[PDB]
Order: sequence, then C-alpha cells, then structure tokens
Amino acid sequence: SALGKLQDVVNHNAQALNTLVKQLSSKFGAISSVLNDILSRLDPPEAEV
Amino acid sequence: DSFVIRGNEVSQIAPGQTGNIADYNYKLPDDFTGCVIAWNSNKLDSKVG
Repeated sequence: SALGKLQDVVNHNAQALNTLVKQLSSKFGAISSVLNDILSRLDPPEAEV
Repeated sequence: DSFVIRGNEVSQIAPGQTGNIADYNYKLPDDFTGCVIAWNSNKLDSKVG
C-alpha cells in the first residue's frame, strides 16, 4: 500500500458514480421504479403524485 | 354547462376520471378550475312508466 493516496482518489470517484447510477432503481415510495409502468397502469391524476 | 345524467355517474364529472360518460359524451380537462353542482331532480324528470 505504498500508492494508497492515488488509488484512493480513483476508487472514491468510481464508487461515487456507481452509487449514483444504482440509485435509479430505488422506488422512494412510488409503486415502481420505471417511469413507463407508472404511466401505464394509473390515471393522470394519481400518476402525477 | 348544463345537462342531466343518472345518479351513480355524477362521480365521473371530475378531472381525469375515466368512465362511460366521461369517455364518450362529456370530458373535462385534467387542469380544470371551477365548480360542479348536482342536485337530485327525481321530482321533475321521472315520468311514471
């Protein structure tokens, strides 16, 4: 671990991007994560909220 | 806008509600602003027979 610092910079950036991309799958309370399904099986008034 | 409908269909006169009269013969937008007023008038529209 002589090059710990440079390696740490690279890994921190990669991990940040990965978690940002992964967070698209979370539902955050909505019935589903993909926008299409929400817009398919629900009326516009409820699809808004 | 004035007209006459059945009893259990008054719920269809509202934004974004899909039904049978809100689908084929009277539709109001999802960005509506106004009021609806419905009162029972079985006294004057119901003929015997």
